[PDB]
Amino acid sequence: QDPFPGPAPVPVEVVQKFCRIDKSRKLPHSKAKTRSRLEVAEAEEEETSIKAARSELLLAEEPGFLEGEDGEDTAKICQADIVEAVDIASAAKHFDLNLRQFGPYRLNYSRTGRHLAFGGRRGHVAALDWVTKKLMCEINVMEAVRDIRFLHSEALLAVAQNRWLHIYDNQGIELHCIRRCDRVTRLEFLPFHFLLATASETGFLTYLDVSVGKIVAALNARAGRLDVMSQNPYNAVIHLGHSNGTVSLWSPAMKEPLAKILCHRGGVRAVAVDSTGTYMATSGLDHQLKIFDLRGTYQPLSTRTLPHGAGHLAFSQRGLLVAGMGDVVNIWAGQGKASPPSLEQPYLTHRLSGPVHGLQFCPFEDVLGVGHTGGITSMLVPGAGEPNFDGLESNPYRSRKQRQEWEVKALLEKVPAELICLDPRALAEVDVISLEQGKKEQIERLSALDRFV
Amino acid sequence: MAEIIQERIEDRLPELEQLERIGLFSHAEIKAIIKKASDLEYKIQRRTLFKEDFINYVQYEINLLELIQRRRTRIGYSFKKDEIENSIVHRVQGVFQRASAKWKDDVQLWLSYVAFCKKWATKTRLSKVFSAMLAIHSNKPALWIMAAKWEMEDRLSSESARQLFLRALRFHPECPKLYKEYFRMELMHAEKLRKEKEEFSEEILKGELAWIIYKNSVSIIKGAEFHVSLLSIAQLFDFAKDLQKEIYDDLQALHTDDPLTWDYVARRELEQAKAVEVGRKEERCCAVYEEAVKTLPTEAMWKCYITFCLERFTKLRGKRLERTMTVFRKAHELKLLSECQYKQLSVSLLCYNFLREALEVAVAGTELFRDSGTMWQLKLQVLIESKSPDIAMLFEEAFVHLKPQVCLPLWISWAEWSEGAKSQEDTEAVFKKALLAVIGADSVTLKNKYLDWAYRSGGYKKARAVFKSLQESRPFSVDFFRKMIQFEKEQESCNMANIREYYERALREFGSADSDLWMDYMKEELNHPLGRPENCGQIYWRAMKMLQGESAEAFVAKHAMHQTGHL
Amino acid sequence: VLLHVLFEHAVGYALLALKEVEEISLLQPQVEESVLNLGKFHSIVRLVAFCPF
Amino acid sequence: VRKLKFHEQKLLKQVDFLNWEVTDHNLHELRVLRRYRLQRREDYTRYNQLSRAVRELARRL
Amino acid sequence: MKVKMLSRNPDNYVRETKLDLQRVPRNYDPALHPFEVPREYIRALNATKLERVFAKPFLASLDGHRDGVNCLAKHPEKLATVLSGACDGEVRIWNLTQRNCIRTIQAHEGFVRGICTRFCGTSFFTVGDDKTVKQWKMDGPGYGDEEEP
RNA sequence: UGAGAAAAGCCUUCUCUAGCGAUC
Repeated sequence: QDPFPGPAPVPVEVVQKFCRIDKSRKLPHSKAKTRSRLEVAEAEEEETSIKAARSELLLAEEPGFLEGEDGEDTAKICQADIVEAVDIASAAKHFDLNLRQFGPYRLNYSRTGRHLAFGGRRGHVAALDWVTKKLMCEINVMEAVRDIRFLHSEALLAVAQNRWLHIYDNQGIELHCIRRCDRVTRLEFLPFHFLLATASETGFLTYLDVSVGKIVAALNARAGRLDVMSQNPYNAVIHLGHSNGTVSLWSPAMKEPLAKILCHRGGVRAVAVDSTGTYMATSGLDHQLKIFDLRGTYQPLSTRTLPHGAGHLAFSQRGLLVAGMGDVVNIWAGQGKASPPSLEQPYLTHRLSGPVHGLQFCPFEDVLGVGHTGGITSMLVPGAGEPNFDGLESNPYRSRKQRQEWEVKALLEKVPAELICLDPRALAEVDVISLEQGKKEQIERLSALDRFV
Repeated sequence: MAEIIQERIEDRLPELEQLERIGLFSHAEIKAIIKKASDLEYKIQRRTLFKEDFINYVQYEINLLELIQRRRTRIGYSFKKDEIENSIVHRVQGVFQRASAKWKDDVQLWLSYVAFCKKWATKTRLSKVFSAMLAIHSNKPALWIMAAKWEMEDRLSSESARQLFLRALRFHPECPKLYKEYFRMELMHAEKLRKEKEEFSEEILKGELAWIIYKNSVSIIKGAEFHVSLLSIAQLFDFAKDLQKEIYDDLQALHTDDPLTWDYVARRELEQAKAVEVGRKEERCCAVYEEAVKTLPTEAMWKCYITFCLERFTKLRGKRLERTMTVFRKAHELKLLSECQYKQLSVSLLCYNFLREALEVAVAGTELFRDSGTMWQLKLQVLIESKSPDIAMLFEEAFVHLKPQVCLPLWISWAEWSEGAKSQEDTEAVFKKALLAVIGADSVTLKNKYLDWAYRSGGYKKARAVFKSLQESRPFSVDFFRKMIQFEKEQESCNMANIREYYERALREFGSADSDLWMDYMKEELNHPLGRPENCGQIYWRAMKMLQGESAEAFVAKHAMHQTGHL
Repeated sequence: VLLHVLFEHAVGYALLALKEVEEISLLQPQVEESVLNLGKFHSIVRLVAFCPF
Repeated sequence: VRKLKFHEQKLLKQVDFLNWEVTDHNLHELRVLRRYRLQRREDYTRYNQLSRAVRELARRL
Repeated sequence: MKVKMLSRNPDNYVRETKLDLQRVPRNYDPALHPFEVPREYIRALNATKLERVFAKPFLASLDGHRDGVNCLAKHPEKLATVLSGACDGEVRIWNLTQRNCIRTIQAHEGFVRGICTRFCGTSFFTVGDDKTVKQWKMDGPGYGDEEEP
């Protein structure tokens, strides 16, 4: 007589999020011994997913939002209006450092969103905590600087100087000067492999294992100057743009690109892919912004013609896309629930003091870092960052003992170079041809005068 | 870290989600509960542990249970008790077990656990809790008493409670409290069986099973008070009056030569015409007392009989008092009465306006104890009320009798009488003799009354001469200097220089410890019309250095209280 | 291996209960921490009775 | 970073961020820089390549 | 306009005291934890390597017999007591915890071919080539007296 | 030995023990 008899139900959609079994296949099994194992496999998967569905209540934060009223357009809303209507905590995160004596700046946030490091064209190198306004180090290397990146924790950062590649501590003391990596223009770090991928002006892509200190691969792209590069965090492959209009997929194991994708009628100047690995964003000389579907189809989902050129691109963790055109930035936002960004009308606009030279989103905050000739600015972007973070993976609020314990766990785990492929789950599949080769060996052990002719 | 905490929160999730399904609690309430539960969980999983954290956790869970219980009745939903209520109860039981394991020595935590088990837990859990308590805390008979009490009044099991009592006696063979409660317990068992027969073995129904305890307990504990104590519980039970009769008869025969037994027989006999009816009862009780006197002539027996007569007097009055003198004279002649009871009768007589018997008690006391000065004071108060002209004789006799020099109340009393009915020169003569006799700390009160007399008998000039002589006899008090300053204020002159001169002397003696004296000095410079308030800067500076320890803090607070209007 | 031990002390008598122990390798470098470390000792041994003098 | 435990050291042997002898030869190169104060790292390399060129000619002759 | 930005309360995310331990929120989102197959494979491979490092089966060796061991019998009630029988005819009782020999008896002449322990554990049975079946007492003989079946 | 040698103040990286925690 109790009005509701059953136990508490869980939403189907959240359960489907924690599922890794291909229900699509209709594989036949006519043996009971196979049947018992398969039913257990579904039972183990079903039980584990359900517990995670209930655990959604543990999540405590909510993503930001920004809507106009009475038909206001969000494009014309400026940063000054936002700072006044937002609390003192987030208002302190917006600041504009003005350093015009040195050249245009390239900025990189750490994987943990607490630290920021930047490098100047004329030779200014500095790393700082940006939440609190403290300066970790400030040095001036005599040569020009083309790129800067963090290596895993904030301790080490690699600077792409004029001649070779250099390694510095967080306190400014020089450690390594790698002469093999020469005239490199772009740098990017693979976190879970401890591989640093370098693109050089001479046309070579080089991989370095920062854990052991050995160069695993040095590949000749065979396309001339290399200036456009990005990685897919889900896929771990490297994308390389060329003046031909093609983007090449690379892995350290192969000596030839995994695939070539023709994206533009002219030269490509930017490439960026989302965290989930579903979409790619590219821009080129034909002033077209394109969104590509990386789940097997490789068709351009969205297209738009622009007055100026999108020099740089980036994605947040919620799916927002920002394009840096001249001295103006524009952010496109969409619902993102299994849909690409909608390029119909931009979400926010802002005009910088100088031309844009670098864009990147903070990992777990609603701010955007823009590097330009005038200096470095921090915008406020409501709805861009992921609200809830995992404590054992990336804590902004972590002590030293938490950090040094975490690093060894990642080092005990390090992925070999050759396992990088287009499918991150390719290790699950059985190698079909070796099955056939093995079966070959298994088989091996187991009228009247016409006759006179 | 939060591995165990996360396990516990995911264990706590299903009942919260069911509560959401009920409609009892809204989703925001569930979020707040999860937040506070995580905050409290982080407290009790640390490497450093405190009892306050366990108590806070238990209190939060109890408050949540009460809130749920209140809301269910309003909603009217009574299903799914097991999913929520029992889950919370097991979690609280685990917390209590861990806390009790950490702190075995704390009985108060054990009693909190017992109370929670009574309120919310199954009776078998409470049985296990009592067993665990009695395992390590067997040396406290009160715990055995509570454990046995729970069996009878709650579980209604008389036999199980008997074994808990019987085992308790082997651990504590000499505790009288265990015997009395066990004696009471069996008589309770008799009442249950008597009502049992009415609703529908003969020997137990008579109370024989309790009578066995009485004989054995008397043998182990050979005391008069204990045997009388067992009777008190026996009278409380109406049934089996023979049991009360049997024990009462044994009181006289077995217990003799002790005053308490004879007294109890007397008070039992105690238990306008009705006033006469009271009268013969008092005589019958008295006759018992003399029968005890010839059998037992010890001193202790007498006082119970004088105190009996004293109580009847204070509570017709003439007949009661006529008893008092006759028993007083009889006790006095055998000299057994002690000093203290002489005073008690004497003061009672004074309050009832009877001034001829009080003299007899006073005179009788002095001849027995000539050295005792307190009864000498008692005699003096009698003659003052009597107004007899023998006051002068009394002081001469007392001081000759009092060989020790220190008789402080006598010295004061002589000063009081001499002022009333003697010349002023003799009063000064008495005071000067007193200051010679007493040289130590007792002179403090002597000097204060000397100065007060000087202002009354003389004027301001006379007080000045007395103050000048005594300003060097070092044992002092602050009342000596407060009196002198007060006399200066009342005079019309109010020489402000003399005001400072007295305060400096007072601050020289008691400045190290007296915060109030420094405060009073500062207000004089302000409020007095002749004062110089520009000295207040220096007095505060001087006050800080001489004051030591806690007095330094009090002066600061009082002055800060003085700057505000609260004073 | 559940067994009871009687320990006699100047303050009184104590009765204790043993839950589990690795008997064979007890006198070994790694296993000896079972009794030495206070936390691990509390895991395997409890105080069930105490009667002081 | 932290001092590695006994079981950790076996699996994380040859892992050292600070010393990479095979790839850049920094430790041996440092001693030359300090012993004779060389302002720029380029100055040492131009010396090193040139010395090799002299050595090649002597071997070939 | 309606605006909100993510604003964490520091007291939620930071411990209160030096005595307290750091609080760690956990998110089980698959997007935050990629590479689930390759990451777990390395942990499994490292697990097998560790097992090979710590594989140390040998514990101790007991000596004292003067001829080859032929029979063994474990004691039902106590883990630490075993019995052995050698070719010379002697039977030795061993204390496993102390790694020494408690008693040595000359049970038979010639080989001993079998030893078994009575289920209660106060006696054992031995058989030798002298065509005899002998029962003995598990408890050691008192003081210095010689043992008898 | 040869980032010459000698002294004071600020950050960074790490090492040892000793309690503490595991009793539900």
